[PDB]
Amino acid sequence: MLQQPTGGYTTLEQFAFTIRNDGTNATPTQFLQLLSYEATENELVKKTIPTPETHLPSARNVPGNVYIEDAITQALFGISAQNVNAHGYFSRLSALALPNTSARLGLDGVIYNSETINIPFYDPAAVANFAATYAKLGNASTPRYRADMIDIYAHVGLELAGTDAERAAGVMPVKRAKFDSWEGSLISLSRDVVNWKILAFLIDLCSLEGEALRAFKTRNRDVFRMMLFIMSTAVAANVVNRKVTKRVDRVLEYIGVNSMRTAGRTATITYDLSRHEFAAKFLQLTFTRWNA
Amino acid sequence: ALRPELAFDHDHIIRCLMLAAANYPRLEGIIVQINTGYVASANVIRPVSE
Amino acid sequence: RYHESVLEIADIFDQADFIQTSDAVRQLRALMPTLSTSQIRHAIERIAQ
Repeated sequence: MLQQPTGGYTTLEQFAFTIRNDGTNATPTQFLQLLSYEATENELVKKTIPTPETHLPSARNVPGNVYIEDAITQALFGISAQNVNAHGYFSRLSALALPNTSARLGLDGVIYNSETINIPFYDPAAVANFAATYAKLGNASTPRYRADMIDIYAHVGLELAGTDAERAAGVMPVKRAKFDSWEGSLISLSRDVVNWKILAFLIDLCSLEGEALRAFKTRNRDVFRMMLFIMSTAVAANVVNRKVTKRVDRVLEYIGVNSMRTAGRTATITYDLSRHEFAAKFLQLTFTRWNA
Repeated sequence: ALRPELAFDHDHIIRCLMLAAANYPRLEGIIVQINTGYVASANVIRPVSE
Repeated sequence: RYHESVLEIADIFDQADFIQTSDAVRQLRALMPTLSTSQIRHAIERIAQ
């Protein structure tokens, strides 16, 4: 069992989040610097996120080792992820929510019903806090619990492209993102992100409290923003290169506005409706935790 | 739902049409022949012997 | 005392959009016999053929 550092698991060099920038390793923060925005006549306004349902999916036992980290990261970032709303994984997740469960979350991101001494794992109290919220991702498909797939993206825009004054104001112009880019910059970015060990991020988001938690929110804002960016490319209505001088600028119109596009396209990973339900529910839970 | 084909090149097709309109006498009657066929296929007007 | 040489338009214009060629095509044209307009039509009719 890995002890959780007062700053959270994300402090560990084992859990560093990084992305290739035209192939060279770089922190997400030094990628987000490349991004620049052009405002338009429409205006995003972030009305409050409805509070998530208390109802966790039932903790039915399932055969095998659920690969929950890969499940979530693929549902959010992977190319054409499938079976994202299949119920078994999140049922085991809710089993992790229990006060004295036998189940364990490996640093690998797998869940093992065995105590499994050979494989290092997160502190069970922390994953209890984390599963207690993220098991709700299993509610993403059920009609009673579907998250607003549209309005939540306003928050995404604000947390990504929003200037500090707009982030205070809660209202920002809809923006058109652009950056100097390479051949498959968005796909390669989604590859670089889908490999992220996000459960460190989420477990830290749920387990930490007070000053350590707020310091986590400042220390990791760029990470959260990169996941937000990959989702934004997934939901952007339109994405196109613009040839400025010899440089090629990728241009995503528009940030913060989910087009509900589902057909695949070359430029970016694409959400089927199941991925929209999932991503929207994830954003509900994550933005709720992020704003507290 | 993307179709694996090139975009219809407006800026080029219009240019080639101008070059053709400059050099190709047939072009007028080519285009007419489409429109004429369409009139005929809309079955909008027919002669009578009366 | 001069040195004659080709100068690509790219070397003077920073506006890349209106530049489709280079020294190459001029160098090719140097190889071509001077062409009466009738010969030009013959060439075009042949490439068409």
